[PDB]
Amino acid sequence: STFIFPGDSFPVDPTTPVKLGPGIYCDPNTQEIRPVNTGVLHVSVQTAYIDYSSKRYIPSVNDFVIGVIIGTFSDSYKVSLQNFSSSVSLSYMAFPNASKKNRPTLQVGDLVYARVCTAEKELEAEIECFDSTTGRDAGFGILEDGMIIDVNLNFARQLLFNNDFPLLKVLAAHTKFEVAIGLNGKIWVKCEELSNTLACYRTIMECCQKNDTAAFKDIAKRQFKEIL
Amino acid sequence: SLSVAEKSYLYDSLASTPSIRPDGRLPHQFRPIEIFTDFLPSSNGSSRIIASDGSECIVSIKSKVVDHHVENELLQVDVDIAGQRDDALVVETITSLLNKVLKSGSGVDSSKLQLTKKYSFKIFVDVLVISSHSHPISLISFAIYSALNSTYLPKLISAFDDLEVEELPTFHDYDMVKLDINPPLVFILAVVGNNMLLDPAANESEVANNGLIISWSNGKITSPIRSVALNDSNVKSFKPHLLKQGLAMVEKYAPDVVRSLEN
Amino acid sequence: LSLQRANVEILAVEDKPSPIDSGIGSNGSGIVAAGGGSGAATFSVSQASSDLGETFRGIIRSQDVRSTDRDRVKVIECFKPGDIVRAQVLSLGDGTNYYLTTARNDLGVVFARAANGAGGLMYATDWQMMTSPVTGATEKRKCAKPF
Amino acid sequence: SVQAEIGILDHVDGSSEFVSQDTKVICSVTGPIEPKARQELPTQLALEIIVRPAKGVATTREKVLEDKLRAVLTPLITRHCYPRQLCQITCQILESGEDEAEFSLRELSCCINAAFLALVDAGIALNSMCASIPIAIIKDTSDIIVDPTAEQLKISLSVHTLALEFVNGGKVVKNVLLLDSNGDFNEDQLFSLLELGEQKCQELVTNIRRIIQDNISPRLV
Amino acid sequence: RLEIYSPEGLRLDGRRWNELRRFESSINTHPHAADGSSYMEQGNNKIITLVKGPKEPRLKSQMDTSKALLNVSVNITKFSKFERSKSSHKNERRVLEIQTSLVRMFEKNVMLNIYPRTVIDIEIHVLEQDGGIMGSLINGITLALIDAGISMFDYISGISVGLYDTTPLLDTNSLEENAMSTVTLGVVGKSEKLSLLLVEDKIPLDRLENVLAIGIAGAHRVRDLMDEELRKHAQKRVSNA
Amino acid sequence: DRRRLLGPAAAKPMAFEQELSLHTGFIENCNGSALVEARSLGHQTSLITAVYGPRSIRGSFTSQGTISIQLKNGLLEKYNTNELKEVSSFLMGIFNSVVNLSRYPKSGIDIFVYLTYDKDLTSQISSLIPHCITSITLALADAGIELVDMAGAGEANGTVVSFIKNGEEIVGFWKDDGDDEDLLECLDRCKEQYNRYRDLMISCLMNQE
Amino acid sequence: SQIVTPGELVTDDPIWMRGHGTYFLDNMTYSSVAGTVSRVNRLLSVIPLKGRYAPETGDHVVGRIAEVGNKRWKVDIGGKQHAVLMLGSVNLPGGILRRSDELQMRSFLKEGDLLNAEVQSLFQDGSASLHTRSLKYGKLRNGMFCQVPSSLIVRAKNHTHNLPGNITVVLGVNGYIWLRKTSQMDLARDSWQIYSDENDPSISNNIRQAICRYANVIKALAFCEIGITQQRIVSAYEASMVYSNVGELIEKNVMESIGSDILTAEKM
Amino acid sequence: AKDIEISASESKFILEALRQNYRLDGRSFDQFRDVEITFGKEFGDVSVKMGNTKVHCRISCQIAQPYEDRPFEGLFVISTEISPMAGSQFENGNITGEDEVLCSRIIEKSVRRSGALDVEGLCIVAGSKCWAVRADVHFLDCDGGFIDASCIAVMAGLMHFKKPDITVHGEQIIVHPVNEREPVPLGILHIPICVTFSFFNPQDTEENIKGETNSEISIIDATLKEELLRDGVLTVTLNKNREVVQVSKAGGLPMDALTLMKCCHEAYSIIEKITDQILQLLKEDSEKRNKYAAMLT
RNA sequence: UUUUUUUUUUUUUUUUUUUUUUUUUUUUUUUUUU
Repeated sequence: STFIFPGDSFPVDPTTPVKLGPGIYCDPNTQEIRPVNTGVLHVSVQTAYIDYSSKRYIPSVNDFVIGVIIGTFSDSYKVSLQNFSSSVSLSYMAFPNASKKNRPTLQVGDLVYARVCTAEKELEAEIECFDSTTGRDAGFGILEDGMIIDVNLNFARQLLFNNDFPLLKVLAAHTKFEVAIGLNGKIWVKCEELSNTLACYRTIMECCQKNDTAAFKDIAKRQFKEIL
Repeated sequence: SLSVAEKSYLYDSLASTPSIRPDGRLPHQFRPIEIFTDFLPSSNGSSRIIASDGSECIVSIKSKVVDHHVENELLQVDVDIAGQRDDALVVETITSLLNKVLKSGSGVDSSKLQLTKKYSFKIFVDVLVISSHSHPISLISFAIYSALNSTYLPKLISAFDDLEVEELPTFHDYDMVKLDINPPLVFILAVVGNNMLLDPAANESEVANNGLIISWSNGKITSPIRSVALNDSNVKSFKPHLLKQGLAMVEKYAPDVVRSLEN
Repeated sequence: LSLQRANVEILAVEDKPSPIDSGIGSNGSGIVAAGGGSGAATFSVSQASSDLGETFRGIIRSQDVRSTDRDRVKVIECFKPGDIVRAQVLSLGDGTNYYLTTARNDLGVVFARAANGAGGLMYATDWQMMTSPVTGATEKRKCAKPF
Repeated sequence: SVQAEIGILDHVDGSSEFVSQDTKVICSVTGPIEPKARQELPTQLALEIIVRPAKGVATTREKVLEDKLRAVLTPLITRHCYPRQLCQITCQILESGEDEAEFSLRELSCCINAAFLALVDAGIALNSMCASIPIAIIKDTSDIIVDPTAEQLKISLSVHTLALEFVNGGKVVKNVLLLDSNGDFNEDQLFSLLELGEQKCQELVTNIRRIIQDNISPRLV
Repeated sequence: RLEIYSPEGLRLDGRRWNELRRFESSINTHPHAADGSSYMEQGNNKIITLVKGPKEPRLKSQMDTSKALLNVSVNITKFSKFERSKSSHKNERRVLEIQTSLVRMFEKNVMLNIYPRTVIDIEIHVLEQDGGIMGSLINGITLALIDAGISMFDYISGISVGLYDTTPLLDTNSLEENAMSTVTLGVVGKSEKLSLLLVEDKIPLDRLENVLAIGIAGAHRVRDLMDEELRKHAQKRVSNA
Repeated sequence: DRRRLLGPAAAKPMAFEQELSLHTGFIENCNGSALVEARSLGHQTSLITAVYGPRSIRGSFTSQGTISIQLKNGLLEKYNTNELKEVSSFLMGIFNSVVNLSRYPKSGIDIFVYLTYDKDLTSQISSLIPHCITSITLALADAGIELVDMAGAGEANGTVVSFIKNGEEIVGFWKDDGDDEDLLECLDRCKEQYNRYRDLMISCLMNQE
Repeated sequence: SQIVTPGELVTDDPIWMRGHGTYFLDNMTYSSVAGTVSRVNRLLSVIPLKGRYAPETGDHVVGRIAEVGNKRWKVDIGGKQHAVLMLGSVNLPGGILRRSDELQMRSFLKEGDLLNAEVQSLFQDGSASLHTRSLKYGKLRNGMFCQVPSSLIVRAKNHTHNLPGNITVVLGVNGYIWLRKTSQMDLARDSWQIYSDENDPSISNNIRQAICRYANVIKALAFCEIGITQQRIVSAYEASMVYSNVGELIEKNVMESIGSDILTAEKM
Repeated sequence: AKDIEISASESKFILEALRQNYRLDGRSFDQFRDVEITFGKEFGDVSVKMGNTKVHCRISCQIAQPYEDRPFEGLFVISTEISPMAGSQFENGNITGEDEVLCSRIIEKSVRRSGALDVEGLCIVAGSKCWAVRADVHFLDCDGGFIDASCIAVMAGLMHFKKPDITVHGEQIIVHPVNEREPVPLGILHIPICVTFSFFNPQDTEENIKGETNSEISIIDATLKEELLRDGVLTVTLNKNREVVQVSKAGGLPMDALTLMKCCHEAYSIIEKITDQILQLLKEDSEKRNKYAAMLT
């Protein structure tokens, strides 16, 4: 609701208990609540957090991500979520109906869709290819062919969680496609023809370069006319 | 690299009375070598030595005209060993020793390098070791000895006295003069218990207690003498009577080696 | 820390500092690691043994944390990064690490801080508990016996 | 006045560009990322700082600038939020705005401001805000000049750099991060210089707040 | 002021415009020092090449699980010219460029993917140098690699062509290289495809195809000579052993 | 030089028996140290040595310790790199025979010698070798490194000989220039110097507890 | 057979199946090495003229310990890669699971030791796996080491032989040779001390002289490029008794004479 | 990490798009990127932009002593040191790596060895005093093609620079201040420009070496994504007098000679336009400065 | 017509710049068309 800076006064009554979200720090020495990020402060048993702009992903539990297999070990895979970042681990038993005879068959260089399950501060993060909380398996696994697009984190959140974001609807009015959205800043698309996939890639890149959601339709029309 | 049992067996064989060498050689016997000379046409002299275990060295000799008042040393040696850094300790130690053995007054007759009352020849010695398995001081010394006895230099045809009126030195365009300088030889010895060995092999160097470096020139022992460690896991002290024994051994058996390097 | 072992660095061998000079102030201002400055890229490898401030390294395997139930040990419930631990040498290991154990009543954590090193010091309360004095919060460790 | 721009490079986490008179610096930030094994710290974030000059290659003159920048930046960052990670910070000086053979304070102030802007743009947790100004004292007149030009530096008697720390909406001074004085001065001059510098730094930090809010707000919903 | 190309069609050393220098090569010259070796003589050039490997890597960092690592080292001695060199050439940018070019040439030809977790080392010593040294290096590397029994797709041959006003001259020496611009080529097998192309001085744009064709024909002849020598050595080796 | 301030490029440099004192343990940030100072009629020398180790070493496992010796100039740069490295190699050869290296697996020992002062009050590096040996022996004993014997040396007419076991054994021999037929006299003179140096070293170790 | 060179067309018949040393494009088969053409039914391949030793299951090899690892050893046998010796592939004097021996592996084998082993299996890339689970394998002592190229070792059913003069030879398939004094086990062929570094305290001078002579004649046979067998070794040893001094056998003419005499005697 | 990871899907997609005559950014196979050049306040300060690649250059000079061997010439040097500012895959101090050495050698051969600068005009007093000129290249953002951008920036900066006027007063010299005696420019003999080509194999190695067809693919001025998947590379330098300044193809995928000649012929059309653009921009900058100076009278 | 499920191994980067060199000389008045 308001724009805040690091070191500013926190506008919350000290008596009422509020759960803390991203961008807010509790001092371990003075037990004081202060903001450490720049952006917009949202206050909703009520929760407060700051919405700030970022490009570098930090793992958090219950996030949907897209990774690349970079190494195979005796009992697990080595997975990268972003260039120049520390790797995460994916266990051989983290697949549906997995056993010591039903081994996975992924190779170095494959794309995977997974969920973050463990993000301890003193350890290496872990991912799984099925929702263990609910037992649901909705789209988790290998992504064949297609193309990958890099975006910032706010754009990916807007695509995944906001149903009034108009990009998917305007894209569906030109072609039929498959999509997977990762909160680490990755988008995967695939169409039946390569020209349609290329047009989708160009449209998504150009729309992410801009900030106005009202110009998406014109961009899509121009890009899909360009490929003839 | 050897194991404990191998080293114990070899040391027991070598430190016996009489000594038993692994290939059955006598305490003063050398191994066969092959010598080639005059195979680099662009140099004043050259040689190549091949040892029986694969060791190989190549030497080149080149010259330049300098003012022998500003220039103090007319012989310079440069050493290159494949697989070693240019500033490695062994490379610089060998370079220092080889420059010391060929100094101005050491038995090397530097009066044969003089042209005109003002100028002289300066000799450059370049050494390249292609492959080696032990301390290559004596191999390089033998190669230098072979190369220096087949060197030819340009012949001066333009005056000799130029103290008052000086003319640029000028040389004959086809003829050359053989250099008849007197080069020395360097030997390495191994100490195994109470015995002294000439020309030790790689496996004999891994069990030796100590080593000696002795220089030789025209019938006499020459100044540069050092004690050297041929390994780091078995180096120990030795009694003074082993030094005299080594000096006598070199004095006795050096002339035979000279005849083997002739021509 | 990982799921299988803990990595440590040796600071003192029988109440004698090792090495004598820790290299403090060699990299300038701020908080820098020993090999995190400009001199780390110009160290003469072939003319010395190691660089300024380097220490011996060790490894504690999870099966060596204690002598009993050495198949259900959780490493993060025993140690945290930044703790001071007293251990005993088991083997010389390879050229990189020694092998250490804490499977005795007098071995374990002697100094620790709250909030993973951002808070104040804690004091040992039980065989498996430490307490923060300013705020009565407790954490789990493998406490070495005091007194 | 000063001109500042945010988010101008494509392959880094954050970037900025600061201009003050004839001094121009561009800075970039990448982190948190995986460090080398010899840079790692068990409980907090590690820093790698590089400064490059406008002409020639880097020498020992830039090492002092790197040292002072590291001294200023270390207490600003909430380092305990990123255990055993790395942050790379690189500053390129495009125009010195002074005679490099004698003076280096304008470059230091511009680098401090540019690095703070890039850290804000990247998304790193920060304890508070910062601002830095250069000051000089001129001969004969013995007047204290805030933001001196290159001509006024050639006839100066002492040169100073001041960097302060602000909290609570940019109205409360928390600490003095850096004061660097070189020349000849007495106590009264020093305590007048501090009083003037505090007000100038407050004005600068207010301006910086306005610029940041203008640049960042369109990116959010 | 010399007659580089006389009106009678003769060069300074007596050759004609499309003639190679004397070409002599030997194989298996250093059996005790390397797996493969060769000794190359091209005019007054003298080069020793040694091939070590495939073998265990020295460090665990230089290990690849999909293919082998290839390294090339070139040593140019201080006595390889008429005038002695003042300083060493070990760390010059020119030598590093030569080494990188050779590695990138031979990466595509050697089947490195059938020797995972190994290293192959090439060490080269240049004793005498009289022009056109890059082509001689290429030929020596090819011969030494084949002598070591390492799988490859085809031969690579090196050649140099100089352009004197309007006259192309094949396989130039030091005197010609100091008076005109030259082109160095690396040709694969008996085809028209080039692995290396190196031009360091100015050449008119409308005069390059003819030079390329002349160089390609010369490289084919060089490949023929190398193949003949290899077959003769193999016949002698298998005849008695 | 990017790491040093060397000044303008166009500048040119300006062109124009023995009594001993031994002390140990005065440097705080090392393991052992010694100061050797010798005076006579026509010479004067001062030396400082420092020992670092045993310390960690880079590489693969080694079953015994490794020794490194570094020689540095002082005040005046009177020697070049090659001769200093040759003397260092000779000293390393000597001290590989007296240190009990089997006691220190996978570790290194680094020794530094500073040539602080050398003045002629009324062939020059050979006469400096005995004092280096004495200083290194004293510093190694101060640091607590195991030695099988106390090593000394003597100098006589360009010949240096190092002894152990009361002068009945030789651990190092050096000879440059000099007379070719003079070997027994050199040995006797070097041993005579060695005995005095050994007495002084033992007294220094025993008194300064 | 037929000698081919890299890049040479071998056949254009679309009936052959391609093996090692070849590459193909459609129906054209080419050579990737210099060697000879080999045909087995419908399989076509090229055998290189030169190469390193390639281990095979069941081989008897001699190697040196290179690295001490995590429950394993690395052994150098002269191939393109090091071999692997697992801790479970050796015999331990006391036991495997006593209520150590994983952190104390250097008390049995350490860097530089020589040992006798057999190839158990090959990995995916051709590297070997070794085992020492018999009384005929283990640490080597009481003798000397020598080396010849592996292509000169004639394939046979047995590789350990007893020679006149109380000498035993172990002929490694990879070309590594061990000469030693004959023991009780060797005579019978025709617990904690198996990892001991001590030699026999009763090795006499005659045995040392015999070992020197055997090493010299083996080197002489290798110089003439004659395959090494037990019968040839004995014949060359007996024919060298003309020279009373063992040290005269290192000259080139003597070595060539010994080899030529062996060949002439065999051919007659 | 310092490794840029590429998945199999991305490689397959880009290669298949190349098979159908598609580039990700919409260019054709023989289209060069647009070039923007901006001049700073001082002489010799130039910024060059090529799509997303940004490069900055600076020129400076000072008094020095000539070499003993060559007493009639001045000194010229070019420095190109890369930093993690252009991308986290670049080390801070690395002048020995393969790509850095190759780029440095190519720039040196194109500019300094070809004699584009008149170094005999830098001599003040023969044998004792001369000028030393420096070129410093700063890499700000990498999207491919540092070599071409660096060449353009260095040449434009050299053509924009001016040095102070001096006079010889007996034994010593006098360097006049800029506000006194109108600094003077350098002499440029020719203007070289570099072009880079990238090669891709849509088949296997056997088809490339033993095949009859030549189906290799060539594109001009690759981006960062494209140049991480290429099999070969070629750089050629040319001037408007139809001279080949240098050619560099240091290994890689073998290419037929006719295709290489076609590449060399395609580069000339680009260099002509680039030369004209640089000359026009310099003329406009000079006119702007003269007009402002007149208006400030 | 009972009975018959076989599948081997590995963890966190070698240290010090750009210069990278051969075949020999001369002599006293603007501008255009010639």
